[PDB]
Amino acid sequence: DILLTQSPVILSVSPGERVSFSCRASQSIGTNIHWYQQRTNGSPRLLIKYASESISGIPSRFSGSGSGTDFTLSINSVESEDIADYYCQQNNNWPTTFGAGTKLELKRTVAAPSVFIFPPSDEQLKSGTASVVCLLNNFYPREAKVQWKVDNALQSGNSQESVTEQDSKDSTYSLSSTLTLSKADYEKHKVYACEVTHQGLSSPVTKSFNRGA
Amino acid sequence: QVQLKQSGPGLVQPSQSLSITCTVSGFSLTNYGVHWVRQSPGKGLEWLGVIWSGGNTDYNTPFTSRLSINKDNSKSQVFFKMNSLQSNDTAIYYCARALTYYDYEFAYWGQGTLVTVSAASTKGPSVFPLAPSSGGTAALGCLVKDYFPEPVTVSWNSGALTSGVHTFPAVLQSSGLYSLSSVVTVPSSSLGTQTYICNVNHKPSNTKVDKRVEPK
Amino acid sequence: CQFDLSTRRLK
Ligand SMILES: *[C@@H]1O[C@H](CO)[C@@H](O)[C@H](O)[C@H]1NC(C)=O
Repeated sequence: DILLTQSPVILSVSPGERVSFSCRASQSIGTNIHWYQQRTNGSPRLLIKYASESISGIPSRFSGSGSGTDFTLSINSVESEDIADYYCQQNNNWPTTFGAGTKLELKRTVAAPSVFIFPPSDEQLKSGTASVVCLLNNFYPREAKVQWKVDNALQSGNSQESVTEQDSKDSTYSLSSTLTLSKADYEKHKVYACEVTHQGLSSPVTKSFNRGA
Repeated sequence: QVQLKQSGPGLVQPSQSLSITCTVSGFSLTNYGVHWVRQSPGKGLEWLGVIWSGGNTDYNTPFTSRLSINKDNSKSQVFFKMNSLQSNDTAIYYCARALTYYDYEFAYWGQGTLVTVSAASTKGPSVFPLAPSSGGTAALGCLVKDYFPEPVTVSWNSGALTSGVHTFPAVLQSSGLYSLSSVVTVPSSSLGTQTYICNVNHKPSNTKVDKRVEPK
Repeated sequence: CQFDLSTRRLK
């Protein structure tokens, strides 16, 4: 099998800049290489066929070049909707094989998160479990700290985070922090606060509620 | 135009078989061959096989022993069956079509079928509201909890509400069940006049829930 | 980088 090595594994550029993807074959394959794009939750999208040939419906800012073993996919003016992974595929030798892909991340101005806190619903409490969700919305960059405190006790190990992939429109991330208690432990306390630290905040933002009022 | 639609995602027990149906339109299975590609965490994109216009099949070498592709030209359906699955066969399976009848540049793809190889049980999710309570912008959402396996789809107001929606990637809890939240930001003034429903559908369990999210 | 079945993106 032809081994296709794509480098680097991560690319990070700014809008309007030009970017290049490399895909190298373990032996000569002529120009028998194809390029695909995969957005979040998407299927592959054919961008270039046979090193350089255009595909219908693909924006003109996508192009390709190369021959032999060294091939390059290029975007001459990156837009926010170009956040995806990009793969190469060879079909000069059976069976056809794909590369491992390159991730395209986009830089942008710092944006502070908007923070919201949600108590557990009375519907969930009927099942003996309490979920306290802390939402960090539309921020950049991805680095963020969430600190849970129940009656000034530091929570640790009883929460889970989830970060969306980069938004195709404004390049921001959103983060959910879910603190999980038993209904017994949730009813034995009063003050629930998530403290958020981010580069775009001059000092940590704390959202809190008292169970009831 | 040209479309490929695959059967729903589901669980498969270890050492048991997998069956996916690819129904095509916009072209005839007598004029084009249909390929099958999978995408796993370990091996990435992996070409599996193809059934040609004339009915012949080629299988990639490590799968010639447990792969079987068939079709029905009249019903425009391609049938994929792989035997004796193990945990590392857990992947997204696609059906795809090339630009030309003989080639391998894949211009049209199916939406993908996430197959989970596991001995666990299929379990539908509970849906709990994330009720609103910053500068005239309110945040609300839904808690989709304790389901298995992935995936689960979440829309808002039957697709009419997409602006400001964030459905977070699912996380695996210590119980072995997944959980996620889907949130959206709306104007505070619309909380009185507009209804906000999250449409949750966990196809592996045939669990379909619509949750109305109100201020408490 | 590893492919993520939940997001269909590389992680
Ligand atoms: C699955 O494991 C087998 C060993 O039984 C290995 O040969 C194969 O490459 C693996 N496939 C993956 C990781 O997709």
